Amino acid sequence: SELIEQVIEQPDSLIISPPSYNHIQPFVYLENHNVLLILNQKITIDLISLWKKCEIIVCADGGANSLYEYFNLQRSDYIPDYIVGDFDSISPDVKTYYESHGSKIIRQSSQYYNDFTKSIHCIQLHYQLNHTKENWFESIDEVDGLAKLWNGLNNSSDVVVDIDITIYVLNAIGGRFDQTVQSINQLYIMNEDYPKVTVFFITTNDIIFLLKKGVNYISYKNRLMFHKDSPTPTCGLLPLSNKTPIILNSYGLKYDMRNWKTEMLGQVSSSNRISGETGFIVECSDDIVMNIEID
Amino acid sequence: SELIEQVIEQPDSLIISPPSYNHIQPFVYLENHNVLLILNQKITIDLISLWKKCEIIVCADGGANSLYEYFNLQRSDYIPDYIVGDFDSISPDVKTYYESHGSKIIRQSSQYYNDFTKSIHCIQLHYQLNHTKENWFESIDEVDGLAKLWNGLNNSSDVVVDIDITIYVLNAIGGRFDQTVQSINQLYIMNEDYPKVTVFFITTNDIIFLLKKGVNYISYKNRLMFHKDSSPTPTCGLLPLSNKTPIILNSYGLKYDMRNWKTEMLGQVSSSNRISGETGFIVECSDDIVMNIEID
Ligand SMILES: Cc1ncc(C[n+]2csc(CCO)c2C)c(N)n1
Ligand SMILES: Cc1ncc(C[n+]2csc(CCO)c2C)c(N)n1
Ligand SMILES: [Mg+2]
Ligand SMILES: [Mg+2]
Ligand SMILES: [Mg+2]
Ligand SMILES: [Mg+2]
Repeated sequence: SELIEQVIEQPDSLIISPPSYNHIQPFVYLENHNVLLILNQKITIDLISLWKKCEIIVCADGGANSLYEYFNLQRSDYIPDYIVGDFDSISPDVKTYYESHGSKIIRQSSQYYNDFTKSIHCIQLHYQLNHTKENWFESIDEVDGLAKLWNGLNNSSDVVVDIDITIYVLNAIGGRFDQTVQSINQLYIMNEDYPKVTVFFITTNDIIFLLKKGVNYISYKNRLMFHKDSPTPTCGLLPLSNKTPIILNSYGLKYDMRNWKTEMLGQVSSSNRISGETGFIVECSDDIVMNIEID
Repeated sequence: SELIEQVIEQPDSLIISPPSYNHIQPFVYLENHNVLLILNQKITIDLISLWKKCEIIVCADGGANSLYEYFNLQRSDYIPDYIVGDFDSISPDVKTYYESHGSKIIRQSSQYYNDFTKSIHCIQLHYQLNHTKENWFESIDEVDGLAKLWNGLNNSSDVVVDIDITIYVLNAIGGRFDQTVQSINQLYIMNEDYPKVTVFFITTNDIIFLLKKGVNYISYKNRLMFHKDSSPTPTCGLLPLSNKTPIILNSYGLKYDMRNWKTEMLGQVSSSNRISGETGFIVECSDDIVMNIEID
């Protein structure tokens, strides 16, 4: 708390050279094992382009409707590998359609896990058991079998801890606020327990991800890739965990921070902008969420 | 930390008697110095009904476009009292329109406060100086005059700490994520600094407000006022988004009632909960905590 906090107003363009540090490339999809997780909300992004870059696609219940309604390109060319959840939102017509086309249906009635977490368990269990059994999900407990199987396969130590996964999550932010918060909560929890799983929330307004404790280097070919020709893209660093405060040091943002303490009920960097033409750096005393405006 | 955490599954309908405690009535606007603050996003709700119940209406920059574009039955009958911000989003056409109709224009170029906080300062200063001077905002510092004039006077001098205000904020949630978080951050900050100011974020999906440390009693005529007759009961969540953690919760009237239940980010968080109380419910918390309730 001794070091003086600083906020440096930088020029609109700067060249930041690469800094062990955490390297983040949020916009590769706009050019590891890629996964597309589709939650329940209208799909506005270029679904097709994202789909083509993913190994598996999972729909979280109502998310299947969102996928279905997007084509009304041939709908039959994009069948989700898995459809997971309590199914209190997916419509029979949509359910029938995809089931007849081969989607692996996994019903989980548990009222203690949401469609997002259930879908996440499905994804993790997939990369652990699918190469062994195509129907690994069959006959499992219909209440919370995924949850039990996941955090239970670790007791037998049959879990491959080494596998880099990138999960692109659609429709998880922006809707009901408690769902947005649970999604962020899971983002933090998942990094704590599964640091090799990288999650990107792609929304209508921005891309949201997690900066890891320590140095983070975020790169991209150029800002034009995600910001059509404001002259510069906006961003924010959001201290939403139970670890507070967070000490930030950035290099490449319009309002660069040095030994700047951030915390909810304190100062929070919002409406910041990106000056780095090819990348920027953010060092943090603990994991922290970052959002970057897209288009 | 010793008491056992409990989650009690309750029937879909329960009768909760009132509890000394914080009484919250989030839906009276569907059923007091009311203020309507409009940020920049398309207006989906029944604007006119809310406007009618508000004493003052403020547009945060682009929020003026949102108000203007809403009438695309007479736009001229709804002129905002103030239009505040750096004005990078408001369009000249809209700006000229309301200007000519008497809206009080308060430009603040400061790049260290957003349109929301600037609008909040304007609202607080209004209830302090407006009754004494109609054009109190004139000639103030155009960079951060509102910010300096407020807290710079919020010190035992002219301020009148006794003033109950209810601010209804539109378009503050659901847009760019950093704006959503800054809004929630301010929600927390405002309560500790200005406890008599009650804020309600009205979004396309729910109403969001703050539960105060201690006992909270949320009441309404019936769940029908905010939940049209797939799901029989309205959804809700208790979100621990402050730097005070963990929060111990004790609820009476939710579908999944909590007892001695510790909530925190990176821990367990109550989401997709539901309201069983027919006329209200109780939530006791060890510290302020955010609550959202589905509106449909
Ligand atoms: C670390 C840091 N983050 C953001 C801002 C300023 N930012 C916050 S509000 C606003 C104006 C919005 O109309 C801007 C540009 C800063 N100064 N320092
Ligand atoms: C305190 C508390 N809050 C929420 C839930 C359960 N809730 C969380 S996920 C889910 C199912 C969503 O499809 C439900 C109902 C609980 N059990 N206890
Ligand atoms: Mg569901
Ligand atoms: Mg579920
Ligand atoms: Mg503005
Ligand atoms: Mg501003």
